[PDB]
Amino acid sequence: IVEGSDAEIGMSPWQVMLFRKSPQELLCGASLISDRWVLTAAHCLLYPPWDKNFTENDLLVRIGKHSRTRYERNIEKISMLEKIYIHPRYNWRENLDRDIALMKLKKPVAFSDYIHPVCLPDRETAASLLQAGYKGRVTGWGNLKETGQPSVLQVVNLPIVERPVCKDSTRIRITDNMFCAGYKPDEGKRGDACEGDSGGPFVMKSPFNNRWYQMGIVSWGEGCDRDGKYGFYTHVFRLKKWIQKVIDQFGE
Amino acid sequence: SDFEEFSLDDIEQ
Amino acid sequence: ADCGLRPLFEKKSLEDKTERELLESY
Repeated sequence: IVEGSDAEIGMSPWQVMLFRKSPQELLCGASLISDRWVLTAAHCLLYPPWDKNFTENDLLVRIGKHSRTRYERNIEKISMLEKIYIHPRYNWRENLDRDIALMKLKKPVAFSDYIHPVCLPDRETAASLLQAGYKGRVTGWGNLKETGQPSVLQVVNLPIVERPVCKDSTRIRITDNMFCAGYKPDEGKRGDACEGDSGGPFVMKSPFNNRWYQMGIVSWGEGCDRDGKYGFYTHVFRLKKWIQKVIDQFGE
Repeated sequence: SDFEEFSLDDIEQ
Repeated sequence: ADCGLRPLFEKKSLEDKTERELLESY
């Protein structure tokens, strides 16, 4: 996160760290949707142009964390993955269209004050909250600057932006499975996701049932916090059926 | 590295 | 079932330092 703040303890209890066994290294963010399921960006596991192709074995999931680097002794839970699932029409060749993956935990995790699942949006929740101008929240342990590393989980609040402005900011071809977020240069308030934040959650709080819902997944951007540039996120609602599907077919 | 070590006994939950 | 209700904030009726910025955008 660039221009964010230190999260409060237990502020984002669904936040997960994607962790490389060796070398030990933060791969990305992810989120807990149940005691056995984690949701992240497919570009965190599979990215051929860069020979990236992580398997079950290559990673560890860390839940309940505050500090980036410290082993949070009776707070955090470290788990093994049973299986990875990538959306079959995920487009790594051109625009990261359908940038979403599911991670099935080897064993269910126990909720606590620091570990709690976020809600998946319903059509109605989506419809009412996904509006240009409405602000969502991004959290992560990624870079503080485009070009460093925080000590604690950072948070930033950003407004959803109008599709056209989204479209007009890049040479990349935007799809209906994406949304962009950020402040406009004239707005003079800044912030953004940065390196290492990827695969983390973009969440919103319903003013109706006052529950936290994950609307997006931190997907891609051009630099971090650049003027006239925006962050791009996976539209979680549009890919719900695929999510229900794999859980109904293979899990919890 | 950077990262504080944990044991393989800290794993699976 | 209990999703999105935070043990240290929602569950005790405490609010985080910037959540008001969100609700106010709506």
